[PDB]
Amino acid sequence: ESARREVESQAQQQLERAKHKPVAFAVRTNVSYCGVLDEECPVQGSGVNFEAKDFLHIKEKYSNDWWIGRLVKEGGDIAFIPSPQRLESIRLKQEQKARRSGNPSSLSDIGNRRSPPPSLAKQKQKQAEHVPPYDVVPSMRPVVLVGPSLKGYEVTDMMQKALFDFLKHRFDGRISITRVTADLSLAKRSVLNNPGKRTIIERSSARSSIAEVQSEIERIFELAKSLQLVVLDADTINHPAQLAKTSLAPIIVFVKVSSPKVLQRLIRSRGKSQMKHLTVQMMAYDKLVQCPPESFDVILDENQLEDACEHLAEYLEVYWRATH
Amino acid sequence: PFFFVNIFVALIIITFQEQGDKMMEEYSLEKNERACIDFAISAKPLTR
Amino acid sequence: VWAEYDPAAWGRMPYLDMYQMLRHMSPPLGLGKKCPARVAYKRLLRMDLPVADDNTVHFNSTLMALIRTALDIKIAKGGADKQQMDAELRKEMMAIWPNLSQKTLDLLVTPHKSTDLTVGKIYAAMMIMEYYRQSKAKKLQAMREEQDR
Amino acid sequence: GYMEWISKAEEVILASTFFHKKERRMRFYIRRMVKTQA
Amino acid sequence: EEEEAANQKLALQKAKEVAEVSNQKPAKSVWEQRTSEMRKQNLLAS
Repeated sequence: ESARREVESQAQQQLERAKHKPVAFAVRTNVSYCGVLDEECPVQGSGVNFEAKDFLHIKEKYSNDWWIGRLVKEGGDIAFIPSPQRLESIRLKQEQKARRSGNPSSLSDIGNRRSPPPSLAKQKQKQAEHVPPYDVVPSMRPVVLVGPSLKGYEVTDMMQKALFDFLKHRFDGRISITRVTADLSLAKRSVLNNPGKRTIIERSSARSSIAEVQSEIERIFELAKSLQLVVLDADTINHPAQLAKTSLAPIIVFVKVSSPKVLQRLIRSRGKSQMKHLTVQMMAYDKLVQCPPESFDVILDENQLEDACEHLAEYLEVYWRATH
Repeated sequence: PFFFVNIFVALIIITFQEQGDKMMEEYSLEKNERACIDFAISAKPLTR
Repeated sequence: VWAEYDPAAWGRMPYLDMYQMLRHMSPPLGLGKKCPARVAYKRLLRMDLPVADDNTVHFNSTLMALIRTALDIKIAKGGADKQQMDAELRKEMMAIWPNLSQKTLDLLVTPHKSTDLTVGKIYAAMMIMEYYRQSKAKKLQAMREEQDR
Repeated sequence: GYMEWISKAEEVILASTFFHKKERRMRFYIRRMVKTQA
Repeated sequence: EEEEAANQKLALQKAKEVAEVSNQKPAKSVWEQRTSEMRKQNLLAS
């Protein structure tokens, strides 16, 4: 048929002219689906075989079923990503190939109970959580580095400011530093339509700190859309799970001492002031160690300044090559 | 005469390299087993 | 000691005198005059010397296994691993002693035939018979102490 | 290693002896000189 | 040995972040060889 070939050429021409255009926004995936094996794509042979925990960057507009996106892998070509409605449609296609999907079991019961599919067998039900296949995340990851024990104290604050200095100096002109003075752990998306929309409601949450924390989420989004990498100097979050389920989904950097025996004497090197808070300083350390390493993105487990300095330098250098 | 001289004697003793052997590193056990089995090789019962 | 037991010292001694031999000798190579019988048989089971048709054991072959069992040389716990380790040991000696005659190697490292009656097999049988006799003796006592009520 | 870590971090943020601010910067500068290979 | 082991272990963990873009030993002395053997033999007793 000439119609399929004509749209094949038009899509190819559109891709060629859009190779040097700015990126619009990015999506989040939570299911291992490959877009190259689906025959409904407009162009065959140019799909995306992306697994879970992956980044996709959509640039232009195609339709309500497919989008033009790109991978954050180095050398990744322009591919096609299914729309969130398309994934919901193909998600329904996943369990329809099975013998049964609703209530009527096939345990030697054929022709007795036909059991036509009610609303229970469709996606209308199971809406207690109903996690979307796509989540909105900033274009490029904010850099959140967690202190070995507890932020806001001398020993921990000394750890990040040294790294804060290097990222500002070596990478000047392309990195923006922002400090999140207020809380950031109250990032919720499925609580209510608009908790505390106005400050004149005099509600419990209207006069609370949730309004400012909610307003701080989109600022990180704004910094991401302008192509410069950003960091987060959040002084409250101390665990990966505290800021893992949120919509930020940021890069997590770990600074840790090899042994608590080193940390306790390092705390002692400050003076008598930290001796009052030394007790709470230690239970806050081993808790982070007990967290699985796979939750963290990068680990700085060594000792010297310079080698640890270059460890983060080359890591985001990959991130800059990858998204360019 | 007492301390430094004994340092030299100790340092040579500790770091005396093994006499050649050309470093085959093909045999597994060596150690005491190498000499003990060699005794089994050339073992002659005493004769009255 | 070995030459003293056999005044002629031909190089072969009855297997029975080995048990008396190893008790006179001091550990680790010997067993000691105070060695329990069960511990002595346990070492002999690992020693695994084949017995000649004249019921005698060779001097050199006996010496190897006493070295073998005391230094834990390439000693597998059983199975086909024994043949693999023995072949590996045979290669190493040929690499270390290329001039070693094949007869001497077969005399020191005996090729294991399943039909061969080893010293371990002889001591395994008597221990099994002793265990069976003791188990039968206990059973007869058990059926008797339970019958007097 | 970590004692070296905080030393440079403390160096950055800091950038009678207490009364004279010019003395505080001066002791900051002479502290640099001593570790120089020269 | 520790700095060698830490070197290889780090560069392998470092290579994970790089995956997207994509031995020397002097002969031991007689004192050290025998000392190592005596360590194993004594540790064999346990």
